[PDB]
Amino acid sequence: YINIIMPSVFGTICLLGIIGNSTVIFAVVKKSKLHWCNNVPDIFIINLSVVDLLFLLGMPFMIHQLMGNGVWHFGETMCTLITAMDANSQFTSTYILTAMAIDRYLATVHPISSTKFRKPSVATLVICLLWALSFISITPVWLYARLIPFPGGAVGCGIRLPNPDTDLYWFTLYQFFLAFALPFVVITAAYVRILQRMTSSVAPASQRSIRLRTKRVTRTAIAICLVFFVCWAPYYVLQLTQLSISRPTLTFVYLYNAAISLGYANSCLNPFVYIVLCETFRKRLVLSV
Amino acid sequence: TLSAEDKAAVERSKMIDRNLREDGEKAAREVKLLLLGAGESGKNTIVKQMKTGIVETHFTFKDLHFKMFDVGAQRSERKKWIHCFEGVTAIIFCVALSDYDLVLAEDEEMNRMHASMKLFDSICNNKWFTDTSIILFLNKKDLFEEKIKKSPLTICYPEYAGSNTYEEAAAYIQCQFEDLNKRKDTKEIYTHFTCSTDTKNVQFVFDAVTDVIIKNNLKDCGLF
Amino acid sequence: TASIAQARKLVEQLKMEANIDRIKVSKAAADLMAYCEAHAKEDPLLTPVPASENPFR
Amino acid sequence: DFDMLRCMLGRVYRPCW
Amino acid sequence: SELDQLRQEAEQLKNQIRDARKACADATLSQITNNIDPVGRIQMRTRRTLRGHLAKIYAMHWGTDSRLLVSASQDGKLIIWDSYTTNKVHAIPLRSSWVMTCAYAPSGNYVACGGLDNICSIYNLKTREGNVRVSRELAGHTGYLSCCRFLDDNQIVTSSGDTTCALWDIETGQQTTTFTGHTGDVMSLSLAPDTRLFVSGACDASAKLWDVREGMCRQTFTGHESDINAICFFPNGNAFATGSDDATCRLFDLRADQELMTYSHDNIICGITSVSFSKSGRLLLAGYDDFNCNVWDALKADRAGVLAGHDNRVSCLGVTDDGMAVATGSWDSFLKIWNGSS
Amino acid sequence: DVQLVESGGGLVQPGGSRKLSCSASGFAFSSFGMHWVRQAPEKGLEWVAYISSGSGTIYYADTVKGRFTISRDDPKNTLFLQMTSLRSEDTAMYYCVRSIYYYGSSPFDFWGQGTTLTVSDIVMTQATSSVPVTPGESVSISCRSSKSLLHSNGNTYLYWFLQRPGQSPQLLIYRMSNLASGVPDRFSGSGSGTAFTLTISRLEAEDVGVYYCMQHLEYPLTFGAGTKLEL
Repeated sequence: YINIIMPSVFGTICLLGIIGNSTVIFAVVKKSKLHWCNNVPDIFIINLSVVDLLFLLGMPFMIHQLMGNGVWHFGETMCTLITAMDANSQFTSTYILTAMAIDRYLATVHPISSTKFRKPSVATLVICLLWALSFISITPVWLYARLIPFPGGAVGCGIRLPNPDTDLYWFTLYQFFLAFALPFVVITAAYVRILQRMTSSVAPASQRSIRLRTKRVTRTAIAICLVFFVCWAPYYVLQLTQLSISRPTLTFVYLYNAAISLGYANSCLNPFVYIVLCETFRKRLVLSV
Repeated sequence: TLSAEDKAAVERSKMIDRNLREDGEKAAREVKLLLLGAGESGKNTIVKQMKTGIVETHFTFKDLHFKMFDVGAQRSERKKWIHCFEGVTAIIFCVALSDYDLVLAEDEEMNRMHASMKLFDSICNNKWFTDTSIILFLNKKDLFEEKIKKSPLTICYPEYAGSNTYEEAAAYIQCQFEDLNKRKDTKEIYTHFTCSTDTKNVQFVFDAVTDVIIKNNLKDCGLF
Repeated sequence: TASIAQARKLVEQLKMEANIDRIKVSKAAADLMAYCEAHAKEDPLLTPVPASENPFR
Repeated sequence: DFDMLRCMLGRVYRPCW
Repeated sequence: SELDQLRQEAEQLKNQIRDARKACADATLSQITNNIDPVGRIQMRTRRTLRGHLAKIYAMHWGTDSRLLVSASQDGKLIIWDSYTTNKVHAIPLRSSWVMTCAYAPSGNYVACGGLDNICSIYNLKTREGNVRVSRELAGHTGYLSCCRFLDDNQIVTSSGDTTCALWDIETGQQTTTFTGHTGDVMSLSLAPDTRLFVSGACDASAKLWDVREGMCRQTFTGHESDINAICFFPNGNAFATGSDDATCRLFDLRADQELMTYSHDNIICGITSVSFSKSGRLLLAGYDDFNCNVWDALKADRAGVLAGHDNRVSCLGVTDDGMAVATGSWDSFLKIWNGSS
Repeated sequence: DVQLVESGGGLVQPGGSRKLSCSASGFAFSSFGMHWVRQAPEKGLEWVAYISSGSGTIYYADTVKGRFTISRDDPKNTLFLQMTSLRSEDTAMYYCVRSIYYYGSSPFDFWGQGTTLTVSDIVMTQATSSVPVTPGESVSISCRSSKSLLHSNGNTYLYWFLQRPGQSPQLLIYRMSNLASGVPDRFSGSGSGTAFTLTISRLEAEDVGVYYCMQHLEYPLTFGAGTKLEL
């Protein structure tokens, strides 16, 4: 049952995530009438779907050494490329998600002063700069992505640090900080400030429109922060825990593979948060159907 | 496969595109206000505090530029040009509080307050303004307080069963206009009590427009 | 005396419109049909031209 | 169907110590 | 007494006109054109897409060379397009952005526009300074300008929401002739090919034939149930078609002085914004609020094709003088060029 | 009124540097592409450099590329030609020429008076250097090109310029058939392929001068030798 349960989770997440991300890309492109987007929110949302799609397209090329015979079949040349490719996609999606939450903070807490620099040109420059920062952040990943000789005739793609006794700590902490710790604090801080400043002083809170606006935005800000935490906290909780662990057991291995699947589920759930919780997008999508 | 003159014509076309893009970005940062209301409703007094066929007024308040459009002189059929204002930031509707016991000069039988309510609901519930917020101005506050002592509000509203005081009569009139909102989910009505000497009318519009700007940002960003 | 002045103007206009010469509809319909038949060949939208002669390839 | 007791670092393996 | 007597005489004259029209209605256009073969399915493709307007487009007009066209949008810009290469020849910033109509002079040296400002502005395209400048501002209408058409470089006929049409002398800037008789806002006008007569459609659901030189209404055409929004002359100048809010297009004959055909469908329930004929007059093209343009067989009252390429209301359309292409503008801020293929 | 005034010319030493300025008034300078065209003493017109509207595109003649720099100042309506390593070949009268490019426009319509600088490829052929003429008699001037000036878009990019003695060149015919604004209808341009003819019906005294044919099919822009009409 273990040999069928694990592939099913990855197979369902990859297919469902590809469907969700393709829907967002298709709708935003159609909204742009096959032209460069003139909307800053549309620039961020379509780039996030692309990186999420890239993160899910490359999922089967990274997990085939975990579900079969535990053998890497792509050689050393593809071992370094794919491992850096998977690391780049996760960081870029997180950075675009953090940039998208900061962009929403500016459009709400600074509705007047932010119109000077919330331009489609600046949005494209920021998103291109996010890819540049992602390549730098995955530098230790591709510098040490080498084949690892397991006992027996099987080998697998992995990270071979020059000083595994001592270099194992900074490698985990720097990835924990840049991809889980720092972005979650910024994203959570951005949305709590939005909920505290989503209405003007004179807005008629007694009116049903203001109450309906507060309720809908509140549950969207919670869903964004909750999906990111749930899909990435266990992955980095186990990342820090295994530092003390020397000989993992079957229960830890099963948990770790589940945590890997949850990380991919973030790129599957991100498009559906926008599809379901955005009334304007959802209504427009239903019309085409 | 262009010629030398064709290439320079394409270069001219792209220079025009550069200036059209610049103008559109400048136009997106501006606030467009459709100023409506009946005659002698204090609508002209609003323009005097915020200094052909359509009168356009521009003023800047706290790093924000407002475009106020007056269509009072357009005596033609409103439905033939009301759709030209689909996309304005908000609508400013002026209502004279003191015009509750008065009647129309021409009709001589229709109450002036009911005329404002009839016009307010045909604008608020209009198909072109489904999600357009309304900045509702209730003018002539000081005159209303003087008239309420002599003429009871029951002349205009027979169903009114409250005290003959400004603090209760004005609130009843404020709720009557807000109760005409046929779509209480896609739009909000910002109600302000102005006067002939008030200096917070422009400040109120800035606050109300800021809320509209935030609401539109939330929709575009996908939060709403 | 605005209504009485307007009434005379409207009646006078209708007299002019009632004294014009009208041909039969079949005569009028034939001319519309004849004009289309004569100009049918030189109508690009009705009969599309070859792409070589089309300025909007 | 293998000895899935290998150490991991991220989404790829690492040599056990 | 006297007023009551006069209004009874108007009813008698209207009955006399109705009986006279019924006398000459021996047959129907549908019966006459029943024998001819249908035009089949008319398929057109979007050859060009004119991008650059950032608001709703309300008017467009082709030049007489069938290559240049001007488009009016409420972003405050009057744009002249090279439809062959999609190049923007000129971009005219408008003093009032609430423009509702635009015209192209048959010489090509001037364009006109006008809207809610009640002003018809004449713009000179051929200047020694190399820029487009306003040459005249035609004032005098007390309502919004809904349509305008040049007769030459010095004469232009405009319609307004004040229920009147005006003929202007551009050099002096004064309306030489005023056309009164509509009881509702005039929404469109169309010059005859010889520019001696023009027809106008108003919100009183009636169309009037005007004598440009004499300055009086010659014929009145009724039948629509709501406001007429579009009007266009037949190529020979002996007929015209109207487009109204009652979701119908109707063809009227000047010599018959009565309606000849109605172009309606059950699925069509929206208003009609613009109408135009092909070069031969066999095809009647109409723009609608349902975001589509329907091609009608003018002789047989059959829908020949559909131009469905706009995401918002099709507000304007025009067919070139050589009949080679048809341009459609829309509230989605785009213009498209259409023609068929062999 | 439209005016282009050049300055900065004068006697310079060989190998030196000189700066030419062109002051524009009476027209929308930023909307026009600008050209420099020089004329050596007792010689024909020679195109030097071109800067488009918005400074996006710049072209130079090969004889001057690398030493001359063309620049414009749109706010001040000034055109510049920085010249370095001046040789005796650069001794010419330099003209400031405006040209605007859109569908149906007339480039090279206005020329400046020009400034004299003294230093101490489609071929356009005008074989007939001089033509004896009399008033009231029809005159035809022929021009030839090595390459066909007819483009696939239908245009034949051939231009005619008249330089009356002591005056700047004046545009007569643009794109081989169209009559420039302000030019009498007696001038007519006809041609096909590589051969072109300018016909002057009812010749008058003001028509006396040297006629040049220029091609605008591609850069560098080249002029003919020039056909001179004398009484």
